[PDB]
Amino acid sequence: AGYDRHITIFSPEGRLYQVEYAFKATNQTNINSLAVRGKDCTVVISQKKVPDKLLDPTTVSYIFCISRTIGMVVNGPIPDARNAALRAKAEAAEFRYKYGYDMPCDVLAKRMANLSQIYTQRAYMRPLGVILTFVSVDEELGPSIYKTDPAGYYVGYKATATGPKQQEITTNLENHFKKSKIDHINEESWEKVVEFAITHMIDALGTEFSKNDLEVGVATKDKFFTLSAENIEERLVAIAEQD
Amino acid sequence: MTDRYSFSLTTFSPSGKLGQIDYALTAVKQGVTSLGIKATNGVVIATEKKSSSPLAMSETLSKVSLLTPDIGAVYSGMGPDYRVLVDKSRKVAHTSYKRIYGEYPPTKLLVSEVAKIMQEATQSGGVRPFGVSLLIAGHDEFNGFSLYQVDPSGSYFPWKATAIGKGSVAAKTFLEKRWNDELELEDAIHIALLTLKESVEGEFNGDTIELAIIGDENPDLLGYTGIPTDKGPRFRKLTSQEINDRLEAL
Amino acid sequence: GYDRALSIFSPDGHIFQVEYALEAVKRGTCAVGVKGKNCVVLGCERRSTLKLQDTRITPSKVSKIDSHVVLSFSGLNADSRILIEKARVEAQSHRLTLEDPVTVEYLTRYVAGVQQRYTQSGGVRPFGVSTLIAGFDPRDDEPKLYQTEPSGIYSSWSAQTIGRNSKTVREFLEKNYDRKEPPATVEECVKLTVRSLLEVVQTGAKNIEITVVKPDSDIVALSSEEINQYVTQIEQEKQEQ
Amino acid sequence: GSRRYDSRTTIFSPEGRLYQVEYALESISHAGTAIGIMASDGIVLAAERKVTSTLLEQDTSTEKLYKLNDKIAVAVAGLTADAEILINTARIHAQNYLKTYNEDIPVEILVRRLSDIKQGYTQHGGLRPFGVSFIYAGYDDRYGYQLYTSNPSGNYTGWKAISVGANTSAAQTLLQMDYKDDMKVDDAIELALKTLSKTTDSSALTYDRLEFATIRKGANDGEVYQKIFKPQEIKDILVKTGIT
Amino acid sequence: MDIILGIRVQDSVILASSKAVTRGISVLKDSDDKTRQLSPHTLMSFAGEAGDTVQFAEYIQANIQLYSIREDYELSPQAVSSFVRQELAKSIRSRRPYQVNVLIGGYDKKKNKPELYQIDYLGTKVELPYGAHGYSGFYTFSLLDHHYRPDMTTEEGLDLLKLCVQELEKRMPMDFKGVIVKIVDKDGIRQVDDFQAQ
Amino acid sequence: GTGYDLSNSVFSPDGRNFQVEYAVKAVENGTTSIGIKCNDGVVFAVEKLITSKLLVPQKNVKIQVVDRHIGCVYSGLIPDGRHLVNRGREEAASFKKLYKTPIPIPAFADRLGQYVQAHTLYNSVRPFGVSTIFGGVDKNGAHLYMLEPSGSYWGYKGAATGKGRQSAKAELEKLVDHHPEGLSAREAVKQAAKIIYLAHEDNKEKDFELEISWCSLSETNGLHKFVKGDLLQEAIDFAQKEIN
Amino acid sequence: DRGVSTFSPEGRLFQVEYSLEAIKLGSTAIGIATKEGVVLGVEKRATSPLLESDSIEKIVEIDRHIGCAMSGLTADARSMIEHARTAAVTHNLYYDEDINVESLTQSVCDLALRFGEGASGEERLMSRPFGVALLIAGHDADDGYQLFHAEPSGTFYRYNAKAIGSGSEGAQAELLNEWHSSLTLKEAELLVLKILKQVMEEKLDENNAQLSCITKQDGFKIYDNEKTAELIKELKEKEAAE
Amino acid sequence: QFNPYGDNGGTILGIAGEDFAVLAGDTRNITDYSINSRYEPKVFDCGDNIVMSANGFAADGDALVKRFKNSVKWYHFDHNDKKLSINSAARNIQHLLYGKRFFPYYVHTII
Amino acid sequence: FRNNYDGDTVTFSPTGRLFQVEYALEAIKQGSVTVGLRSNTHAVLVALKRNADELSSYQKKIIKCDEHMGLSLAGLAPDARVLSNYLRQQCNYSSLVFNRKLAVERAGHLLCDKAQKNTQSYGGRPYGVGLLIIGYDKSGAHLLEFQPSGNVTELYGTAIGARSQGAKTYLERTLDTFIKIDGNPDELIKAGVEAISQSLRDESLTVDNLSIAIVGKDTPFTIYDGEAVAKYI
Repeated sequence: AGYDRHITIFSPEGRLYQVEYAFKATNQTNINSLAVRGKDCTVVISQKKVPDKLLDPTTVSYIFCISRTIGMVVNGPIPDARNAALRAKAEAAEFRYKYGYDMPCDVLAKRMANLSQIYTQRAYMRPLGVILTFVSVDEELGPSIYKTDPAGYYVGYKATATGPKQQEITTNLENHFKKSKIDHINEESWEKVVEFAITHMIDALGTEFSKNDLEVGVATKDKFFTLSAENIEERLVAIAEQD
Repeated sequence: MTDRYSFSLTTFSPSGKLGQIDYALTAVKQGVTSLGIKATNGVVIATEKKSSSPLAMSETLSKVSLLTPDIGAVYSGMGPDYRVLVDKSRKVAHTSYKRIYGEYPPTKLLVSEVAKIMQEATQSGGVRPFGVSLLIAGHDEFNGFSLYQVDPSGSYFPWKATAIGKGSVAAKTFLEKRWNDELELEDAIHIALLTLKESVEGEFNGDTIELAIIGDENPDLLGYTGIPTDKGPRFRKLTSQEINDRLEAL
Repeated sequence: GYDRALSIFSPDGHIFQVEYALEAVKRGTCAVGVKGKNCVVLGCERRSTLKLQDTRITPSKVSKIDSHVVLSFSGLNADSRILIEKARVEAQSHRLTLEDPVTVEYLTRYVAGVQQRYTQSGGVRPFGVSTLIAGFDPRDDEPKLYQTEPSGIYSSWSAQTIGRNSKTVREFLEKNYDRKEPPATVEECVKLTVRSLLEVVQTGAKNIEITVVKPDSDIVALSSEEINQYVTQIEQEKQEQ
Repeated sequence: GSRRYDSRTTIFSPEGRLYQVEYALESISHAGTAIGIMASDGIVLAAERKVTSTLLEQDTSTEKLYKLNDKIAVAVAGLTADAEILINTARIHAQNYLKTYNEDIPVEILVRRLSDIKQGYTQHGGLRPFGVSFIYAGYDDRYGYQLYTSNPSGNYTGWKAISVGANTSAAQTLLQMDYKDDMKVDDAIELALKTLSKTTDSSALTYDRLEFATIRKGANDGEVYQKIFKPQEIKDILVKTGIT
Repeated sequence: MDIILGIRVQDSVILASSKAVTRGISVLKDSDDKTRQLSPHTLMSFAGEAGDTVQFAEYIQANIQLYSIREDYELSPQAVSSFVRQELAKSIRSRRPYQVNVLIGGYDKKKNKPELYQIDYLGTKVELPYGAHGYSGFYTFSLLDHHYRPDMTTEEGLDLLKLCVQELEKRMPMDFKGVIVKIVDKDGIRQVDDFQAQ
Repeated sequence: GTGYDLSNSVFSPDGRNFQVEYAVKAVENGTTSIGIKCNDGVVFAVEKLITSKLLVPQKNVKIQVVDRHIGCVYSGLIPDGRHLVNRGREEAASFKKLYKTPIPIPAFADRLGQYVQAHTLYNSVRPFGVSTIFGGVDKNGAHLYMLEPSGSYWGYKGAATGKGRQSAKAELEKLVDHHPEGLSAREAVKQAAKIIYLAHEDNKEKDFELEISWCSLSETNGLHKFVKGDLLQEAIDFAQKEIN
Repeated sequence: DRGVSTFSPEGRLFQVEYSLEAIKLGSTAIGIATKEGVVLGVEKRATSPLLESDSIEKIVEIDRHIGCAMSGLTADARSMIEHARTAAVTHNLYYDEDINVESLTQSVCDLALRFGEGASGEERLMSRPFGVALLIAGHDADDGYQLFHAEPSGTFYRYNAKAIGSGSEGAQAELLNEWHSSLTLKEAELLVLKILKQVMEEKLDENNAQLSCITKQDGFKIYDNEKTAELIKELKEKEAAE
Repeated sequence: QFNPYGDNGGTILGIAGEDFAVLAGDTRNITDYSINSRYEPKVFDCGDNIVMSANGFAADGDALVKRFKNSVKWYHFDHNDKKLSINSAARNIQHLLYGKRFFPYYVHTII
Repeated sequence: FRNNYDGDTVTFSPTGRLFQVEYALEAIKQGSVTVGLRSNTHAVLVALKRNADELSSYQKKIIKCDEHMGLSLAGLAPDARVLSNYLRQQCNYSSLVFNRKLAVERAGHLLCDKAQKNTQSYGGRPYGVGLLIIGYDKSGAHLLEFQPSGNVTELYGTAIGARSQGAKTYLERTLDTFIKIDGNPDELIKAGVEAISQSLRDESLTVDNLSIAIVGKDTPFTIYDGEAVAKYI
């Protein structure tokens, strides 16, 4: 009777607590992230917090390279994040082999979302405590952002934010778009779109960042890559010379 | 590993109730309203696109899906469940029919196949029922136009018009008033938009609404020409613009 | 897939599922079997919870396994079928491989085995059934009567009964059946049977069915009248005193 | 492990009962009433459509009467979805018999298989039983017109007249009151409608809430014929038998 | 091959089957009954591959007896032959197919008519007034085609048959050691124990 | 409610997985073991408690090798540790068989990670009761890693787990600061023997036995090897000295 | 509930322990070994006068030189005896010799713990342990006359005399005194008969009790009613003799 | 095509005395017209006073002897180091051989 | 508490314990004492055999796995048969495939890994038996102690079972002495018998209750029972 809270079956209210608690787990890392679309690029920013001195900072990341074109940032525990990453990478490699063309960001999101939907219905699979944000510059849809959650839900966004302070980040962005009247950052270069991202991340969170406080990924026509502490610093120095 | 959940997760309670199915239904009542109206020359299914974030792009998510070129579906309840159900539906229409007979299945039969898939999730080992109810509308040369409703139990029934989800009770009542056996498709679309209005709180426009119809054949939407007997799909999803133009004569 | 151990031991050394299976038997209609000096008779009662049935088609209680052996039972009807089918199949298979019909004891040992197996196998519950198997071994005239239960245990009886109120009718039989001199007549044997059933049937001309088995595959089920006649000659025995 | 959430749908109660079957039946007892009456020259199947609306399309609806064969049909009481799974396997079974022997499947043979399927979900597999009860009305050249019934338990029996679903107790009593062996199909048809009419939880017994079927031997032929009445045919008969 | 003959007269079916059993250089038996009773009013004769022959017949027998016990009824001759065809047709595409040919003679107690069915190892089934498997027909069909009449008596039948068996003893190369004859009618199956000089 | 800690793959209302957390307890209760990443390789060391004079000295080796270039050491349930190494050996063998090149250390880390994470997805399995420090030298230098029962793992400069894990972390952190330019293999061996002696204070009751292994490009040729004989006794002295 | 292969805090397997309980309720069974052969006796225990007492088989032949007696849920013992007979026969086929009594026993015991719902070690398919014990008696050229007690636990012991079933504890205590290495077969016969009589609720006759033995010369034989009756009589006389 | 069989020549002899027995064999192993070895033992002591030799195709012959010796080993484990009688060994060897009835050990074995 | 975490082995307690395994471990303490010790030339096993009645026999405690390896048990007799049989196969496999005697240390690893499999997967149960393995291989004489938890250890000597702590102290005490009993098996055995007697209480070791096994340099693993062990009582 009360075990409707331990496995993925309905509660009398028509709810799935385990899915809810999975969502809870996504914040374990206490890290926020956001993504935005440029005129022809897509950027994802995520906080990076490496407090232990014994850690090799370079081996710490929640941004993944799924394919030459798809990049994925994860909000949730690293072990589940890595399980998801590996799967998506496999799903992408396979898709190319079978259908003859690179798997589109939205399709990979759907496929991953469906996989999640299953853990929601089958009782022996637990959901993954993660929220996956996929980004790229689709050869058909252009800059793309698609995120999926432990519920098996997913959708595309103009821009998006995820983490403990998701709301603060979101409304900041909402505002900016209500203003600009367009569904993207009208910028030709990605360096500028990245700067826009870091800037609004700062405004919304009311925090300043050093080069080791962030993690950045950029998706362009036929290539997704991540920035280095230095690539970042350069970007940080730039916004500083505007304030 | 190895799924050891070989037993039923939905069983009979002493009162004769099948809990999980009941709960599933509950989950459906919580869902956003969606409806269907059958006219003499067409059917219409519609629902509200309850964007879950102003940053989301409502179009990237469709609640009204084409199953075959003459069958459409809409739901109320759990989106993810409905999504996989739509893929299974589109596939079963092929594997269990088009691949045997060389023609798409007739509405009642596809609906029946979908229903079976759900029924199984009600008795098979280690799973929970689907938390959704569907409204499938289609047309086939021998049965004409039809509209069906499929529940988490696997039950289904034919309707002239109906609604499910949040405001089903109210909406169903408004339909019983305005419906008759002499409606033309445009009328059903009109009644459709009117009915949906009551259920919608905030913005009501071609961007917050999703509506499709099963009507005439769309040769212009076929993609090729040269085969007389192939005239085009009867299923057509209205555009944001098409919706708004209508909202003006609302 | 499903292999949960449904029949297991409890502290006191019991296997409740098998015991509860026996409970199902107690609730079933009564069945009795008495062997004569050259025949065996089986009788079963007919419930009355509802009456408007079609006796022509409604499955009867005494089933033929082979032309010389029959099986009646008390307990769940759905369950009995599975046992009857398996028994009938094993019967033909035995003829096919050994070139000789099964002995009554063998057909019994087989049915009993199937039941026992369902008490120590995963994912299955025991048959809520007890059976009476009777007939004549091939080319033999010594009547055979055996009984089996959910546990899988079995043995032979001069006369026996199972089902509701079996306690009663057994008592009757224990003080109405002499091994020294068993019913030397099919008639006097079918009489003792109907007499024993009447102790519990509470006047049931149509509530009582009988089947007589004679040596060499001679099995026939009596009709209401034939039976109703026995009932009559019996109620007079009472009044005439 | 998983044992923790295993309901154990196939076990005996201390009284030797099968919980799920019992409960399944309890479920069936709330389903629209279904009646089957067997006359000397035919059989009648009548069922009450549970839950209806002005909008519910009736010409296209068939929630209780399904044709299995050309000579067998069933009336359902319980989960429609569960029913269909069983219905379909039955239809296959009839065709396999025909493909093997070149003879239509005898009515009991089909009923025993379907019942056996049910019996199974009762003894193994850890699955829930089918929440369905069937009234089989069919005809064969060995027992002529037959009327059967099977429930979640996997047991089946033959009847002259019977009902399944809601208010069976009341319906049974009424049939056991006016049924006579010499009855003619039309007499049975009339008795059937009367019984429902008196056991309905509804206000009046209208056609839109009914499904009807008859397996008679159209004298002008020499062969038997199944007929599932259409909305208008039910509407007509309703007026004639005096229920208007 | 062996002689498997069948002829359906007015009120019965007659089955004649050679008695010889040869294994290479030696004739092992001269009293072999190439028959199996599937039910009180249904008899099946057979010929073909060494092991398969009986293995198939007995397998069919077992199954028809099981159907009888279970339904407490005797399947029509037509139904039995259909079952038998289905089985051979399966064997034809199996790993190791039964190489058997059969004649099924039965009396339909419901139709009250005798019936003869011919079925080969491929599952080719046909109903006939008279028939035979192997080469037997090559010498006998001309005789039957000529003298056969639908209303013949069981006695006339056995005569036209004796006539056929003589042609076989005259023109056929092998010594089949005579035939064993059997009649299936409204009363069942019986063996004409005196055909060695009838 | 409660009981969110009896089944392995269950999320508690606050998003945790207690079974994994309880696994960690078994780890913390284990012997202390560490890893130091030097400028061209890695060093591994572990505490071996002398439960009694009866244990043959130097005989119950704890550190294991994977392939020829990887070293593994763990704290917690030893058998669970061996099990994990066996999988690692299979994992590395499979990889080499197809790609020819011996498995890169980072790739190896994820193989173990994915495997250990797998034992937190079902209730039919128990999570691993060990934390594992492992690493080696490959095409891109040295790599040191530590894997948690949760499946989590990261790259480290220095790593410690077990009973005396705090002392170790303290001492390791010091090294990091006092050597911003790197530590040598030879030096990490000494520094490792010291940290173990220091961390042995949180278990100062039972006498212990030190065990060290290393994988240095210049000292071992990139192949994992056990520090024995003189270089060993030498580090034992450097430690025995600085502990007084 | 709780796994069928779980350990108690005392280090015992629950299902096995409970198994042993059902056995205590079983009909008495006794075995005595003597350099002249081994005797096996059992308590029929008919649950009614209408039950033909000789259709009660609680002493069966494994092989010509091996027999056994059972106590507990006797239906459970059917497959155990099948395995046992097949083992004895198979060994002969593969080695052209008789199976040693101990090996036969070890073989039966090996099925004992083959139960569970998915126990890691092979494919133990059997939902519960057996609810019956056995006294395996036989003779072989290696260790001559032998008596074995095999339990659902999977273990077995060799005894000179052993009693299992409802009357055991008392009967065993008795045996402890009555038995001596110089017993004769006949002596053993009476002793078994006597102890059965003492623990049996029923007045021991040749219909609710059965005797049998196994000797090198004639192997395993089950005494027919007449033969036992006389031994019973012969016993009453010797007893009332003092 | 691939032929799984070969011939290594050799010849063996077994003679039984009243209270003794002998098993002999040349020690030459060959392949066609070439000598593989002038000394390659072919007769083996398998314990329990049993000598054996599987002559013909050496790969098969070695396989068999090895398999039999192992059978003796387990016979001791299972039956308390009980001596395996020659007759029993013979029956056991029969099963070893017939076990590969449809892809035999191409050897003529004598014990 | 414990009640909620000891239903199987796939469950950790709040403190990181595995009760089902701990319970299994108990079965050993409840078993009959057995001792093991070795010098540089030999490895010895001494065991106290237990009986049921005085009409029954004494349970064998020592099993031979190969000509150079064997063990003694304490706990579930069946499990010891299962494990010793698996150890026999491994010894056998090493010989057939590699013509190599299985190293005692290696056997120890295999046992460990096998035991561990029944402590992490649903359905299985830990083995409820302790084992003392002795063997002479390429690196001399060895003694291993096997625990159902999977922990296998190499020692100079040890003991398991009831009152075992007695002998273990005696050995831990005599160590420097017996470890040097090379080239004299009879002594090593007397040293083993003296150790095991430090765990007696109920009775004194008799001829049909004492079980001794030995293996060494030029000594195939051999067992002594009855009169065979008379010269040591």
